[PDB]
Amino acid sequence: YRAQGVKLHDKHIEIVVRQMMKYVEVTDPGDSRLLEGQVLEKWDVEALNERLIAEGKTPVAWKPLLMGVTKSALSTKSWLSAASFQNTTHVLTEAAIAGKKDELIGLKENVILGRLIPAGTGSDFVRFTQVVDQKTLKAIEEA
Amino acid sequence: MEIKRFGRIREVIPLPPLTEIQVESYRRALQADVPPEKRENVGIQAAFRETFPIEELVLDFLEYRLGEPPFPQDECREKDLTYQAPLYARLQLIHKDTGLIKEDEVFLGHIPLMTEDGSFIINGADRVIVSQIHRSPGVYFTPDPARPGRYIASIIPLPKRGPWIDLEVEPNGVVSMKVNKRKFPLVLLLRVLGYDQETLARELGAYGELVQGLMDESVFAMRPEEALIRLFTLLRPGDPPKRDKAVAYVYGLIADPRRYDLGEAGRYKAEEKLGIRLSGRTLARFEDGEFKDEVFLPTLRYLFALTAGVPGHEVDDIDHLGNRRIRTVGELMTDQFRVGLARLARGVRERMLMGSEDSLTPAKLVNSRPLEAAIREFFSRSQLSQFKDETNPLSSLRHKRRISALGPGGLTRERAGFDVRDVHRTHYGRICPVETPEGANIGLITSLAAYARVDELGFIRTPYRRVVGGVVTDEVVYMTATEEDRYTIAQANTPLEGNRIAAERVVARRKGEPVIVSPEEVEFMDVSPKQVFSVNTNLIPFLEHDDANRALMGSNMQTQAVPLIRAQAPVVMTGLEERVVRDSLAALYAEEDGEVAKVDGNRIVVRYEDGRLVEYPLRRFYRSNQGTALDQRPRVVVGQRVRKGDLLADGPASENGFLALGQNVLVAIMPFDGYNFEDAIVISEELLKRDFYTSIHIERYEIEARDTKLGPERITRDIPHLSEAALRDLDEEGVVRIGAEVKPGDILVGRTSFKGESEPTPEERLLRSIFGEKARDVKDTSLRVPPGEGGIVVRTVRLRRGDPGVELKPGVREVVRVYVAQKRKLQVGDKLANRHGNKGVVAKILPVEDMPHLPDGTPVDVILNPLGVPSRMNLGQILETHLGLAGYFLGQRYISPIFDGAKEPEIKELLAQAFEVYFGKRKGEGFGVDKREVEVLRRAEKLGLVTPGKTPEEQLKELFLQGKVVLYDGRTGEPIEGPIVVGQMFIMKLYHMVEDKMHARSTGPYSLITQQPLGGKAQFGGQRFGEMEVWALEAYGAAHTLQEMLTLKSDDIEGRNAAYEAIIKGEDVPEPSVPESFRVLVKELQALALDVQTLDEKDNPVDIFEGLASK
Amino acid sequence: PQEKNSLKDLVYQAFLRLGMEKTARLLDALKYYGFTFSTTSGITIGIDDAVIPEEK
Amino acid sequence: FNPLYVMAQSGARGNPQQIRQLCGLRGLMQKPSGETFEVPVRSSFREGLTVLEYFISSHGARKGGADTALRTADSGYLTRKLVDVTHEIVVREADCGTTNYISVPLFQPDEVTRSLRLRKRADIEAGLYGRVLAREVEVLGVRLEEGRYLSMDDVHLLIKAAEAGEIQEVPVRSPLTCQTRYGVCQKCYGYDLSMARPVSIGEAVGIVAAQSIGEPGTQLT
Amino acid sequence: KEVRKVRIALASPEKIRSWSYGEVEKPETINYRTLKPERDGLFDERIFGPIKDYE
Amino acid sequence: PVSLETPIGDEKDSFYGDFIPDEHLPSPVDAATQSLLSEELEKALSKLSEREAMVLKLRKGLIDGREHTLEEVGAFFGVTRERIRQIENKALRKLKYHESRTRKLRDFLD
Amino acid sequence: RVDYSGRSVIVVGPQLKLHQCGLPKRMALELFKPFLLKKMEEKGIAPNVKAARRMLERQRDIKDEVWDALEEVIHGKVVLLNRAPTLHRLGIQAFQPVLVEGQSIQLHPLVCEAFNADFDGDQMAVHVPLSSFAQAEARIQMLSAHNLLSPASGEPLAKPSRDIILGLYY
Amino acid sequence: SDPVRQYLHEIGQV
Amino acid sequence: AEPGIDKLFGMVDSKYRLTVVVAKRAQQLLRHGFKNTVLEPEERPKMQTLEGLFDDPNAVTWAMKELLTGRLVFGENLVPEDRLQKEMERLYPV
DNA sequence: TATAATGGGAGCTGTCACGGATGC
DNA sequence: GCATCCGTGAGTCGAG
Ligand SMILES: [Mg+2]
Ligand SMILES: [Zn+2]
Repeated sequence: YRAQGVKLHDKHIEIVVRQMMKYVEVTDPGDSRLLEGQVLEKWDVEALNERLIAEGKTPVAWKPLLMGVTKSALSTKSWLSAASFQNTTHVLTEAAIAGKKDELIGLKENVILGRLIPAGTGSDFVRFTQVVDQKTLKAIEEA
Repeated sequence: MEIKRFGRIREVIPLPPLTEIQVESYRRALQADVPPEKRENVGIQAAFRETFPIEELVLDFLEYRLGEPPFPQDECREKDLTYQAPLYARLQLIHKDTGLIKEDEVFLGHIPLMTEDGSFIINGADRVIVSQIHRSPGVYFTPDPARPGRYIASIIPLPKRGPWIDLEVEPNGVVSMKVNKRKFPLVLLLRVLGYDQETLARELGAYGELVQGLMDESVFAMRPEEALIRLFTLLRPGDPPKRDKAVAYVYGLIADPRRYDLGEAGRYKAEEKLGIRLSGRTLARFEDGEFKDEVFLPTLRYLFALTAGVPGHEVDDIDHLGNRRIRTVGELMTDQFRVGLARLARGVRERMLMGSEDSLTPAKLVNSRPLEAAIREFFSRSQLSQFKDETNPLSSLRHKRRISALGPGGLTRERAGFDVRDVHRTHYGRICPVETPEGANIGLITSLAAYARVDELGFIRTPYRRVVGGVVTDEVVYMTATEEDRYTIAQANTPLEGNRIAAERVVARRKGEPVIVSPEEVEFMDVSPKQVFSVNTNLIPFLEHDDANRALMGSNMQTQAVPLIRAQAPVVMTGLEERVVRDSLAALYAEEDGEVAKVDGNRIVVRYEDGRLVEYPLRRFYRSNQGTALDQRPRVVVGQRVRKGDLLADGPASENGFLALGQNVLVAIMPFDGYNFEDAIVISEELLKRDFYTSIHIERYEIEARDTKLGPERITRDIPHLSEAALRDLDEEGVVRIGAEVKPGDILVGRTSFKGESEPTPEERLLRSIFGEKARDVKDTSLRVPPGEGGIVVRTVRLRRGDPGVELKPGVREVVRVYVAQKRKLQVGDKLANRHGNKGVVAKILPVEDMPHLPDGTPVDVILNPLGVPSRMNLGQILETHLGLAGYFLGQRYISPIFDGAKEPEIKELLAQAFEVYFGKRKGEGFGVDKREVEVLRRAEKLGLVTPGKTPEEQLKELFLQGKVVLYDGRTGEPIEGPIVVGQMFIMKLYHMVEDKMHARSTGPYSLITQQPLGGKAQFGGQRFGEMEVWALEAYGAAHTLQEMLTLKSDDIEGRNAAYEAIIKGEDVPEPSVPESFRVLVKELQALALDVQTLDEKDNPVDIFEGLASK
Repeated sequence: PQEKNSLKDLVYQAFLRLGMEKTARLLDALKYYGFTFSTTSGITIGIDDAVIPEEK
Repeated sequence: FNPLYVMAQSGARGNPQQIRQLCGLRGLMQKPSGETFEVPVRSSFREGLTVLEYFISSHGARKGGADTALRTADSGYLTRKLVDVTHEIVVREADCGTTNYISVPLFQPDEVTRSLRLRKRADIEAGLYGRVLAREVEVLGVRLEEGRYLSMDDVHLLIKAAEAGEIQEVPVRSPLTCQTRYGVCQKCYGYDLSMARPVSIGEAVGIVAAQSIGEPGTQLT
Repeated sequence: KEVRKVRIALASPEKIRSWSYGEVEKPETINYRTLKPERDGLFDERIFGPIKDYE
Repeated sequence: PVSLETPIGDEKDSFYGDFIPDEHLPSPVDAATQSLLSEELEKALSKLSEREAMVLKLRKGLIDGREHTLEEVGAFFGVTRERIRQIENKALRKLKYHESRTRKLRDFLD
Repeated sequence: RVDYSGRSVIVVGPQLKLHQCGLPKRMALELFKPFLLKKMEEKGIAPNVKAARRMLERQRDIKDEVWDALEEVIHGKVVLLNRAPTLHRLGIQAFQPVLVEGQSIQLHPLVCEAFNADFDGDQMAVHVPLSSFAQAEARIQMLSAHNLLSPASGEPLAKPSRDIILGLYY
Repeated sequence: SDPVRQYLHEIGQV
Repeated sequence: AEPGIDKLFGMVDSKYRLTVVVAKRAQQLLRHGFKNTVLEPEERPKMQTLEGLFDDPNAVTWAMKELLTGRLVFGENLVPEDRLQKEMERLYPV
């Protein structure tokens, strides 16, 4: 981009790259249920592991996994997203065998459902905010 | 006006008939004028012959003939008929050993006819069959990409006539042949052909080590019979190798001239490449009892001789225009003929068994439907068969010279990479480098060069002049791209005194690459620069001054120019503008020397020398495929003396026989208050005042009345519950009256339908009761004028069931057509362009008094922002503007040919002569330099534009020679601080007008399965808010807006209804519900055996079908 | 002299200091005057304006 | 005050190369094979070209065209991929509380000199602007606290420091290191570059990243 | 109730017959004369629903 | 019959069915109208007494969707059939008056 | 495909404020139709909605008070303009529309860059945000004048280019 | 594949 | 730009919260017919007609104008929804 | 409701680059 | 472990 005279903030590329690094490969299940060679989200294994080691169990050994934007995209937990993006039949068969449930975290899932998205004015953060004029305010303050 | 033409280059020959590629091709394909016994075996005659005789009874083909068209072209276009001629075939059924022959002329249906200008009429609408470029059949050798050492020999036949075959050396050293995706050792086939190890050993032995890689002991043992069956078993498993089957298959694969047809061009390529003689277009032959080889051994010899470097053996370019050929309309149509014919024959053979074996006439044996349908298919649903583009004469003339990579037996675009698209060095004088589509099709669609001809073999040839010694003959040799590579060819512009080469060093090409050469080494020379470019490109003056990328747009856009009621040829022309009006039949001309008898708006009657009185009807206000008006107008007067070839009438968009696409306007190149920002254009209201850029358009509306199961559809003036106001302009039968002005909402043709099964709501019953009126039997279905359309009713046509000469598709009672015309003035949003690629929409129409103007009070017509020039690098428009100025004042027009035209010195001289007129008059009229002209001159000499100390007149002239004038701002009266470029420019009004493109929708038609709004203005449907637009809303974090897009505004039914009712009642829109297309998704997934369930936060199911789909 | 870059920087700085509503106003102002002047300035292209250096 | 010269200098229109083609020579052209012709086009667009020169140029024109035509689809596809990867990522909270961070170098080792040279302005601005400070940083007597979103000025300051050898690299919060689940946190993301202020929680950061990376796509040659 | 999740899984012949409002026994679609949907064919009202509301 | 998936154009972008409207499901406009009509008929049936409004509602099937014989409405109200006929006729007549005066339901002429 | 979406040719609007666009009357009549019906009912322009719609159905039946009412209908409201390709979020922007005669949409010069719009025949699509919520989102979040800096770099997106530079530099 | 081929073969078994 | 947009963004922790507050308030104004407004007669947003100046019909314009005053209170969990809706229907019936 | 009749027929070729599995 | 097969992708909106 620099060579092409395009000003672009590292931030964004970082945002994507982080998603490239979202996954890890299992080296040892230790005392865990997981099995060697199996890929999963770094998040999930960090959590599980803390459960094990904090419960007095042997932790899982994991290895960082770099995978391109396409593969990462198809490997997302949400099946509505994955089946929307590519390889619909593959994604769907592998999903339906497993009986996956989509939690509707992502924009794509909700767009498909016609739901109000989890971003912007749909963010749970600002979503529930109320507005009331002083009059009505004190008015209800009596209780 | 006086016409001065620049340039000393002499055209030894004129341009070939421009539509000859179409006309001559089809002519040769039909051979209608040739007597059946004199016919060559080509085109239709070849097809018939290839199909016949039909063996087992033996049905044989004698001759065929074509009749006359049952209806004339105008009749066809009016009635929605194909223009065609009846095809008959004389066939004789022969019983062998039974002696008897029964002969009859059977009717094979109709074959579409090409019109005078090279087009077709198919179901009433004009069509063009675009020529198709492809890899010429033959035998080519291309280096293996995996191994540098090893090459691949490809054998390619005509498409749809046999499979390609690949020969490779192999890593091991054994030769491999690939056919139908199966590889086997070539030696096996070689054996089948009767080759013996000895026969091979003497033949291929010269090239060491390869032949031994050839030799296989077992195969040599077997002989043809053993080896043929071996091969047959290699080709297909699990099929008994009954020897007759093996012979039948290998024959059908190679030797069969019916199933495997090399090109005649392919044949020639093979012969020329491998230095051999083919007894036919087949790879091998069956003579007497055994297979005989023809192509294989020579191509193997060439392959080997190539692998081990042998002088005289070449790798093939495969984008060289010698190895790529054009399949013209004749070849394509004929191909489909051959197909439908082979099917018809299949049917014959099928009927030679069942039914009466003894009593068969040829009429009994033959069914046309396969043939009729093959031809109808080609002309009607083919890709190369296109709706004719006739926006203006040039549109169609170019449409016909179009060349396409795409189409059946053609590149798919995943196929198409850089190699095919590229401009090959051999496109010189054959295919235009400039004229190609912009965008995805770039390099695929292309246009034929002006002087180029497609020969018998389908190779594109270009003219050159022979040069022997130093002398340039007037004899022209048309060369194929391959032959061309042999000679050193001089550039056309190379200086000559007489026929002698006047330069010590001339610019020439040896195999496309430029080199400086002596007049001794010059073998040929270009005919003209025109030959290098397409017809459209040849209409761009100063082309040598325009960057190619923009020239491209110039060419392409002339095709889009709308014919104007007051049209003019450009003040600067290239000199092709007349011959174009000619070769495309738009203008009407006199056949022989004669005298004009009658002259009318409708017709012209001419009495020739012969004494015979010829009458020419004129096409008046006839609509075209694009809706532009085609009409001719008389250009002569009664009693006028006209010579053979003289102009009797003008086409659409021509002026006295010169092509007139736009108008010549006075233009100033300066920014103007940001109204010409970013390519936008500013226009003088004077333009509308004098009807410049006004164009006539006709739209066609159509409606049918049919037989319902519920009753007849009636076309009547009686429409339920309509006021006289609404029916006013409707005649007695219900059709709008000719001449009536119609606007959106107005009824064009009244029509009633029978109401269906009626479920009157209780509300309907109480209402009906309250008013005492009865619900009518018929609904109002009358055809109304669509939104944003309308005009004057110029025509009606009415066709009813059971009146003379008319038959309508089954069930259709009647059909009415209303032709509505409109006179379109130029307006904001409309699109203008020039021949140099400058294109822009009109952003502001200024009242004359705001228009920048010259000291003598003459206002400019158009204001073009100069910022458009530097980036685009299209300077032609600038020179055109200068010469346009000179012309403006001298009252004259010019012809400045491509690459040989007016150089700037000559333009400067003309400019001076013009200035004398500009300023001189003023001086005589008793006026001196204006106070303001002095200030502008001051700033000018500050800009280094004029020489200081010289007089005001002398300086103003100094600026005029630079094409600049003092310009007065009409608003202030003060001048423009600097001197400004003003001149005459040729500008066209393109086919893209806001009137057509403006559209909006609140609610409307939805779609069957998805319930989402329909698409397109004509369906009156919403705009596509796609994945990317959604992304855009997501990024803004505009949730509720997005949700509206996904629900209330599209396929949420409950939601959109509630929204509409709320907005009608002034209430806020309701919460959106579930989009119907998600339900569609769920069910489509259930149909796929997958169970999709929406869930609670508690994981309990949620029913989005609201109980409707659950027991 | 004011040009592409300078003006960009002006806009950015104004966005930081003054704020967006004002910056909008400034943008419309720059627009208006810029156009107004552009038209009277007498910028144009004649063929002579492509100046071939004697050095060529 | 020449119109070409002015339009170019101002940045209104035009660039040096185009001006060259108009005024000086047109230059060397390339065959379709990619290798350039031995003879350059000597003509300028003012002078006008020779049919041979013109035709020679057409090769490049076309190659360029087809290039653009294909790159367009390549870029489009890319963008859609990116959007598909980043879409769930949103600012979901103000602080993931992580102690981690990334360290933006102001110096890039030069391999030609086998030495160290300061990174280019825009490069550094792209690395630092609108980022929250991961650690406290004191240069040229100015304290930059933790949690401080770096202004463009802040960044320029830091550069000037790096020129005084005060600081070699800057600790900065970043999406790479952010520990928010299913997205990112205000502090780790930094400025909403569009408003030159802290990003508002709820901003769809992923989609913005994809659009940002992909939009120039068709411009990369 | 509000939808918070979407599960997708294989269907058993039992479940498929659960969804089913009838078996399609005939390849027929619409009657040739009347044009009314054929009984026990792809378009039946006895299986899929009435062509007209509440009728 | 013809395929809804018949391709339109040499590009694989559009299908024939894409241009076939849905003539079954009521338009938002139609729906709107059909509800406005109910609200206006109700607004007009308030000017009537509950009995003379209920006679019309009952006999024209505005309720339950069935039309009752004058005899059944008489049985429901306790009046003689001819009585219910005359209070239905006077009801309807008052309705007509209100209409010629107010000009409301007129636009539903269609 | 969405409801209340139109399209037309774009044409430069030097005279409009950064937060405005030129929106052809007819387009506005269609896009806001329902609103215009209700308003037509508030003012006595038609007995009711069902009548109003018929009045708008025939083009010749359209009085001027209709237009005046339409001006009242769109007050304060913004519409979305979109050009394709929509590469970044600035491919859609919100403008308070100014009804104009004529058939083409007027676009502000400063936003052309973000749209990669120009006037060699570019066409844009209009969308009406319906709810108070949608309108709020549009006016606050998507309004052209509220997005002046690129989200990619934070450098100004709305800035002088071309004609403006040519004059100012001069 | 090619069910026709397979079936033809199965037929040729009797 | 919208008037005082910078101040409005100033008022909130997230621009989207501003948007929500404005939208909801506008819904309130529409629902109760503007008679619940916190604006005084001289602050009432106005609109030009052929007749003259009438109340601006646009509830969002109103909402933002009101927000500028500071007469309005916003946040989360201020009052149960029942109490709000009903107290408002008592104070300003529809 | 009966002479005997017994293994098909067309095909379509000028992309390109990847992940992933399969075989040597 | 590397060769090679199959399968899946390859811009948007518009008109038509
Ligand atoms: Mg454009
Ligand atoms: Zn964080």
